[PDB]
Amino acid sequence: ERPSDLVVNRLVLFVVKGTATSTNNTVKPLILLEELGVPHDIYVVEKVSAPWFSEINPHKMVPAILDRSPDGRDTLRAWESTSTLMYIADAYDKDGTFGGRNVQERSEINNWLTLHTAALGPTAKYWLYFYKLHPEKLPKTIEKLRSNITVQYDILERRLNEPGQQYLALKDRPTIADIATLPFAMKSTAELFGLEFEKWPKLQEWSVRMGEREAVKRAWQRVAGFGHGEKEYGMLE
Amino acid sequence: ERPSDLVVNRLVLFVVKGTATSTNNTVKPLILLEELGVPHDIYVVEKVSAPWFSEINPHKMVPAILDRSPDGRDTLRAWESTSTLMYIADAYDKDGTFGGRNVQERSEINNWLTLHTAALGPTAKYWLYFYKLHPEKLPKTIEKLRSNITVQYDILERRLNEPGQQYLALKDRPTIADIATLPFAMKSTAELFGLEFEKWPKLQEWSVRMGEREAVKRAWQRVAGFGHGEKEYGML
Repeated sequence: ERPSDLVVNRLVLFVVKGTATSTNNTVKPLILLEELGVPHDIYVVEKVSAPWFSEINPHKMVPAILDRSPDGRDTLRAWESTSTLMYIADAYDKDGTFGGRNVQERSEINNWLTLHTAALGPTAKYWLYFYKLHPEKLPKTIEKLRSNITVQYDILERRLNEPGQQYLALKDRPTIADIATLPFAMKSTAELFGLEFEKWPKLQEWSVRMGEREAVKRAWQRVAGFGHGEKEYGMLE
Repeated sequence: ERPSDLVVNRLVLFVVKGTATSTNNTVKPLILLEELGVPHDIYVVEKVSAPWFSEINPHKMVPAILDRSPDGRDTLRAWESTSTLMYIADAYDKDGTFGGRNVQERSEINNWLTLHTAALGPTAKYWLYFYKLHPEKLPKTIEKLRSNITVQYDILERRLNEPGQQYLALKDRPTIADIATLPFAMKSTAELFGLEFEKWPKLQEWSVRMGEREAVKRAWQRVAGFGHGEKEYGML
């Protein structure tokens, strides 16, 4: 039972109204879409609890993607921020600029992408849940999760102090690993966790380097603005 | 400083001595290796805190993989159980039996693989940490993680209640998504969580369906035997 304005004529990225807390995952696919210049629409979901949405993403969160298959026979879906980067890379990164060009590049890209998807990503998600969203305060839990984030930063800092290692996965250029990691390893997010981001210098330098890319800047401007235009919810134009 | 017996002639899988609790992630790549018939060696790591091992996996955990590059010039590494599954698929699953043959198959495979990697996987790990390993016991934290596990089992159950959906990602066959999920979605794990696995019948039927496969049974039998043979540690 789909809304009237939801049509998949191309890649549709499902987001929510842009706030300080809401954009950290939805920006990831948006960065890669801007990097490759993939033609896409933005659907701002009013309620992720709406039954029509759980059909797209059964976990009932954003970002989510609908896009018709290469042959046009079926409608593809991608949900979980890591899964949306992997789909966009697969479908639109022809030369593997962000997805990797051979087995050697992909081995590292998947190591560092997966590290974020399994460690920093969920730890930071659980930190924020118990910090704000949980009905009671559990500071012993919150302290241990904060302590685990410093161990993730330690591992990222270690990697970026290896010779000529400008980016997490590859030495030469950024990848879906770097895009997936950035929003949980930059000064604004470090300050939210109550950490001094200066304690991991090569990680901070890397965060600034990624931040100065135009595709990242554009993604940050756009994701903040979604649902503050005259049309608040639904497909945007 | 590398150990003497650590030579990379083929794919080397890093494991620890088999117990009930130290095999749930190392079995994942071992299942895929058995499925595809990939030539490999087993290196039983005595201590994952060893400096030489953190040069392979900086997370200081098993499973990890060292392999030769396809050209044979260099040495690759794969760490985290999900990345080991992606590497093995990338390098050896050329026809895409478990990795997916087209964008559409890989869209759903990566969806259900990542759901495990991002949700049930970390949730289960954090439940187990606070439940056993944490110095103090935090019941409200333990109860909330267990509650999130039940929500994950709900999502898996719903998907397996869809018409003809015999496996999580694809209707027709099991993929790396199914392998990554199986160890955290079977009765023994449900028993451990304190849950009646009979509550999710379609998920239970799936767990049995996966458990019956030859490669899954060989993998479980091997991962329980590692470091209980003639050689306790190092290359077998």
